[PDB]
Amino acid sequence: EFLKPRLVDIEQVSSTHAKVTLEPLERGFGHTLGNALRRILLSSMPGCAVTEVEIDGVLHEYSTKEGVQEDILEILLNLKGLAVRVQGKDEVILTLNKSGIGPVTAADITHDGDVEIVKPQHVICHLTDENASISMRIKVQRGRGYVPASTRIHSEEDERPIGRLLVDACYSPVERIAYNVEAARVEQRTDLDKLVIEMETNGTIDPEEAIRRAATILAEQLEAFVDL
Amino acid sequence: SVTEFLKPRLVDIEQVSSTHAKVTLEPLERGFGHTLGNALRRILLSSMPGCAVTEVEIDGVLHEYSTKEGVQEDILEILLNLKGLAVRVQGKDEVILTLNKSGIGPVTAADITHDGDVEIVKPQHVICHLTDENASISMRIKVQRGRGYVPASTRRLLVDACYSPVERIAYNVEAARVEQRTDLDKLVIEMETNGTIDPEEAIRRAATILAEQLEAFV
Amino acid sequence: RDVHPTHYGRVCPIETPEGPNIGLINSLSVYAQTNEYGFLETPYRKVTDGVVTDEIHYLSAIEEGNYVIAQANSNLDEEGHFVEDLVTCRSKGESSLFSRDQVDYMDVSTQQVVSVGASLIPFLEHDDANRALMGANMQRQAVPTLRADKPLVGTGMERAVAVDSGVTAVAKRGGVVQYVDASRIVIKVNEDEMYPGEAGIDIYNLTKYTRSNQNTCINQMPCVSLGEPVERGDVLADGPSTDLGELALGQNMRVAFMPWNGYNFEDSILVSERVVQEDRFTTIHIQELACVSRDTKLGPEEITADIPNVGEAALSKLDESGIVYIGAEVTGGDILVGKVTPKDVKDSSLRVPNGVSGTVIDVQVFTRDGVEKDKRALEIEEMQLKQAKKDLSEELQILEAGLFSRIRAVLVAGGVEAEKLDKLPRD
Amino acid sequence: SVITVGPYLRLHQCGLPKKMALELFKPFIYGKLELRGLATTIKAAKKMVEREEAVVWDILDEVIREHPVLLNRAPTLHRLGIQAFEPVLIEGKAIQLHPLV
Amino acid sequence: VYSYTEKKRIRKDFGKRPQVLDVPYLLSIQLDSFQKFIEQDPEGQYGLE
Amino acid sequence: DIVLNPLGVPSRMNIGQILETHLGMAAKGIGDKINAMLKQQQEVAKLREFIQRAYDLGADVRQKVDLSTFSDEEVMRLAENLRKGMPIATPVFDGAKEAEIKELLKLGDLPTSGQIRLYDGRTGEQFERPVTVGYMYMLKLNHLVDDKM
Amino acid sequence: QDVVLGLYYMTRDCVNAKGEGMVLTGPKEAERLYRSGLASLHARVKVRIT
Amino acid sequence: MLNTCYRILGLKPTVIFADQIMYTGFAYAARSGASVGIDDMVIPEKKHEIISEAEAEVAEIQEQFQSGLVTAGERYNKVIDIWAAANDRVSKAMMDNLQTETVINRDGQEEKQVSFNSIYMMADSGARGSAAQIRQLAGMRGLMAKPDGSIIETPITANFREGLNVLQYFISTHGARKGLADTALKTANSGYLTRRLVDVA
Repeated sequence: EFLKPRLVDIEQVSSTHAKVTLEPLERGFGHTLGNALRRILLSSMPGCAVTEVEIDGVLHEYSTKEGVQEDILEILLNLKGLAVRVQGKDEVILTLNKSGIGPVTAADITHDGDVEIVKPQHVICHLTDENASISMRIKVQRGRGYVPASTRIHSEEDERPIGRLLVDACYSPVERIAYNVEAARVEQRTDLDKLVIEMETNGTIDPEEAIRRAATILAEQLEAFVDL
Repeated sequence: SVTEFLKPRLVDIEQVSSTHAKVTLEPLERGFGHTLGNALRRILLSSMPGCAVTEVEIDGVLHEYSTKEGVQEDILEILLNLKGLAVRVQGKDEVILTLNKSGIGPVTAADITHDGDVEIVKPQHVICHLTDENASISMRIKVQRGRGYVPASTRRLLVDACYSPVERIAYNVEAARVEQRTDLDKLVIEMETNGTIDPEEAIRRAATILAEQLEAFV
Repeated sequence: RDVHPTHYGRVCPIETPEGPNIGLINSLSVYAQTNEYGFLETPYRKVTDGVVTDEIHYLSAIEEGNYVIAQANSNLDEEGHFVEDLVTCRSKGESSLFSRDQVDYMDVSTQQVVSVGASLIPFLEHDDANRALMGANMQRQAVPTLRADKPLVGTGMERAVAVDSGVTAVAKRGGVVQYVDASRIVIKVNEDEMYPGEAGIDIYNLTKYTRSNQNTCINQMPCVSLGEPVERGDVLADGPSTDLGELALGQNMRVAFMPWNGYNFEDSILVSERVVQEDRFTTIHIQELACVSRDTKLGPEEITADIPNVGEAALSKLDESGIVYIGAEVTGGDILVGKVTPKDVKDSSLRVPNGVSGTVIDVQVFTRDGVEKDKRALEIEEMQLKQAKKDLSEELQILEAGLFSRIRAVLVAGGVEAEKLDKLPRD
Repeated sequence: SVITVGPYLRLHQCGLPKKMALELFKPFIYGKLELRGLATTIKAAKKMVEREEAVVWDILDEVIREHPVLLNRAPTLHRLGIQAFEPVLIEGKAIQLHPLV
Repeated sequence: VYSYTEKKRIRKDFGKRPQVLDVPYLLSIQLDSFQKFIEQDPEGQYGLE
Repeated sequence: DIVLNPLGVPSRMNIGQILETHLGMAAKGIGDKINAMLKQQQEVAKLREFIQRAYDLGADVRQKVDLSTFSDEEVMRLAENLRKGMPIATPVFDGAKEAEIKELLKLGDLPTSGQIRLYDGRTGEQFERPVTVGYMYMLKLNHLVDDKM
Repeated sequence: QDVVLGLYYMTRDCVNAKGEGMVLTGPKEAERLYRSGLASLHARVKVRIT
Repeated sequence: MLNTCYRILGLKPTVIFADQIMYTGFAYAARSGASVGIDDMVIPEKKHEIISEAEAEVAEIQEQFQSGLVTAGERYNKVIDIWAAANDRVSKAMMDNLQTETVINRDGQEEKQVSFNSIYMMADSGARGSAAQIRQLAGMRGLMAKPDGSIIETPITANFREGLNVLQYFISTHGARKGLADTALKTANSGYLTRRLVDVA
């Protein structure tokens, strides 16, 4: 007689951090469930990421542009700090054109609706001169986990364009995970547990949807063990 | 695909023994193999339900620790033997098991004056060693349903409710190479059941219990 | 290689190169001075009337033996009077709790005995010595990082050391960053610091991604915003491993000292793979590979794009002059620099080394004096000329601005219509 | 190559840099592939090795099976200082080593 | 007087004893030697003079 | 992020590592409270009070500074630099006292001992003893494996 | 070292430990009890030693 | 136990038992969840009192020597003796506090037991470290000798965790450098000796 605790609530601590509680839970089963779910969510959470860099007029990735505050390598270093919930996409060449003296922001990314920039407030670049301008093609691709682009370098046996700069993909947008095993109040049986799982992400997916996909993956794996 | 996770390829269940056997699972998702191993470990550790001889109303028992006369065992040793007594039962949540034995010789688990509703895993399993021919054995044992290994102190000679029908279980994570990929993990699981359950059947059952618990988030 | 009591607060006491040079090489202590003859005139607070006068007795060895100097850590009253009578005093090379009267000079600073890396040691007193020397040598053996992190715990001198480094940009004169660009940074030097002929415009072209003696990275990346007012000498551009005005070497990692299933013992390094995905300790190597068109007997080593028994794809990275394009993706063994020798021609192609694949960062073609330059070299020279003309025209623009400003001021004072002056071009 | 502390490996097991492994049995690999019939030309074998094929990788896994080869750790103080072990390819360039060795 | 770069970062210094003397410029020895080597000294005690 | 075998401690006798970890944890906690007020977008007066007390933390320290003298814009910039944590100075033979580290951890809202009950993730069970865990800066030498290969 | 460390740790015994003075039939029983946390690893207990 | 295994279990069974033991030790150590804390360095409680008594003895000896009652060499020897004895008493008290821990019984009666003091644990375990290293870290570094080996009668009453007196730090530096140089030198001759033996054989 195993009572399956359901997704009780999702109290979003923030856009990228949220609170999820699970109840009523079997004694001790909650702890195992939480550890497993944490591992799973951290494991292969599908996500999207900027993958290839294409900026007009740049040869070596270790280079810089006049009026550009930082270097192309530093440009990619900044670009690594992007979070967005894109819809129906797996490989998108994004655009970010900024001109004049000032900092290019995430909103400054020339954006279509297909990608929802989770934090448009984030800063993209900083064009330091009024005569300075920025415009580049940013290949944003879906995925999961953190995959170095150097691995993709040999994979693309076709010659990448001179400046077709690749970037590693930590497509898994989960930021942090936590789980508080509390006791669920259900009639008189004290063994019911109210597991409070704390989830921090990049904010590109809801806690409930991620939990559901993770449960799907978990059962898909468990298929063989049930087949025992 | 993206969500496409490496489903394990059925390797083997090394049927080392009837109650002890080794389970091989490879490939396994990196650490998700380890995660699942720990999970199933916890499950089988606690989620194994079953009957359990809890409170034995042995005749003339007044001291938890005592030395039985005409039987090669102590009263405390007899209580440990009653906890050890393993059987495959059906239909009764709580059963008072009668043990009729006497005479010089070892009392096996067959020496229990028991009904047919329960199938002793090893009626051979020495219930005691009644040393004296004049010695006579009389006892009632509260074989009660439960789960896990609840202590007797967690609760009539109380015995630990080791309703967990698994003697032991172990898991080992190995590494696998997938064509050119080599970061893949390999799951090796060692199981020592209490025999009342088949190994693969028990694994399927635990997986089912876990999935049933996991349904409400599916 | 021994250490003498004479060396008390004299030279590098822990710093020692390893190998056969063990003990063979020492270094200067921090705060001891040098006599005209090359003797350690170690500064010491002249303990005048027992009060450690601000008079710093830069004391030599004989004088050291000729004076009774107490420990710098000794507790003294506000008037400089020692709290205790039997003050621990180094006297004639023998340090002892000497009488308050016995004090002659006072030890200058705690770090005075220490050397540089020695003063960099955190909480060294609560620690041992051997591993201290080991980490000291390792600090020299440290490699340059990619992104900088100030060591959260400081001994103070880290900022001082970074200032001492000088690889970063410091202010020649004070002012505000007039024009900030990735390569050329212009700082508006204040008129106060501006010499009469001086424009008052400070230009500092920062170092960025240069190969070091170990073929290591060198980048004095900018560390200021345009127009930020600063005092003369202030740090401007974050040098390689120089950040926040502090010597940036370590990465403050939250860690625990416990074993993990044999994966951690014997000083095994337990690492969060996130940091690897974060590349929190990534780096780069810039190994210069030079090709020389050696004038050989049957004809010079013909570094040229025409290579027999070669494929066009192998020539992809090389420019039409056979010059591996700036940033061109090269391969181990690939033909980076098409070169030839006589056979008719024996292909002497300076191929990029086996196991050496990557982006062709730069090609410094230094043709022999008396040997012409390719369009690639011509273009490199043109780019350098463009940069030089840029800086020069910036100075000349400031100058012409001043000149035309004086001219317009004289015109306005002379009644020339400033409206018509503004409407007309500056010329 | 730098010795790595392969705490996972058995006493007989050895942590062999798979790239270095490839550098090693390359002729043995070519022979295996010809034995695998796939190798018709030795140059083709070199190319497939350069292809670093999973088929090549699998064949290497096969060849490695119980094909221990000599290993040594300096300095040559005792004869125990150099010993071979059952070499299992480890993806990379580290020499994973058994605990008590 | 406080430097702008010093106000920019104030590490909580655990140093209790007074920093009575300023830290010496580390470049002292090499700079002094090179200067003594380079100058045309009327004294003729050191250098090419 | 990192973990070390505690065995080499008495071996190398380099308790400076222990001091470094404890101080790093304490300062990280202090700067964390600061960055929390920052994310809280608290009063620049309140953030100023926190930052000042932190810099003002200590007894008889040679350093003495006043964030009131620092402009409100300057206070903001200083906090922005100090977002990642609270850098501190402690010269040779002038390092912080044990009680000083304790105070810093108190302002850091961190455990006094510096040993935390961090459950092992792989084990899925709490560490048997409070584990000394803290922030410290490490280094990597020019001894690249590619060279050793 | 580390192996010796774990060895001593398992060898370490506690007074008034988590469930002192119990009976474990064999290695499987204690393995369950401690692995389930029912008892401290440093608990002194009588066990049938074959 | 391993020796008994090689004896009875011979070779292969002993090796199997060994591999299992290695895995088990790593696992049990990881689960042992113990670390080392800077607070674990419990300096001896009466270490200061011991230092004071040693100071009193040194004062009496110096008074006699200044009074001429003690020879200067006799004074040096007596001071070295007093310092060594104090270091011994300090290390003794340090270990005595360290290895033992009081515990309330299952009946709640407080009783000393083998301390789980991580330092005293690793000591009683002996997996690494020396009781001398204990004296150095939390007891006293003791009286060191001059770099010439002459017993520098000043005892380093401080402890390594307790922090080093600058004088004491410099004093220890001499012996440290001596040891390092000695190792550097000795790194050579054994090779020639072995080469000779081998060329002979």
